[PDB]
Amino acid sequence: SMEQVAMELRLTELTRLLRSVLDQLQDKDPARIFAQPVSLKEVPDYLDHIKHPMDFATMRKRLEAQGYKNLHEFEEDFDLIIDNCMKYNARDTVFYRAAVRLRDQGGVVLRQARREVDSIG
Ligand code: NA
Repeated sequence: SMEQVAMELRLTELTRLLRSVLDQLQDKDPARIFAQPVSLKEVPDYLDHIKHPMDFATMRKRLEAQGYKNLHEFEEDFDLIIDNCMKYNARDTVFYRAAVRLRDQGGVVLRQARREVDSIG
C-alpha cells in the first residue's frame, strides 16, 4: 500500500536525523570512552553490575537496521550509556566525569533534535 510506503519513508527520514544526532553526540566523546562495548574479557564482573550495556557502536547497528521508531527510543539508549558508566565507576574517576560531560553536552543536541522531530513530524 501507499500508506505503508509513506510510513517507511518517515522511518527513513527519522533514521537520517538520528544518524546526524549520533555523529554529533559521538563528537563530544573524542577519547572514545563510549565508542565500543565494555569487554567482558576485561571488566569480567561487568555483567553482575550492569544489566543492559550500551555503547555507540551498538546504537549505530540498531540505527542502520532502522531500529529506532522514535526519538524517545534513541534517547533511552543514550541514557543507558551515561547511566551505566555513572553506576559502575566512582565519582572521582575519569570515566564518571566523562559521562557527566557527555550528558551535559548531549542535552544541547537532543533538545534541538526534539524540536526538529516535532516540527518536521
Ligand atoms: Na557507583
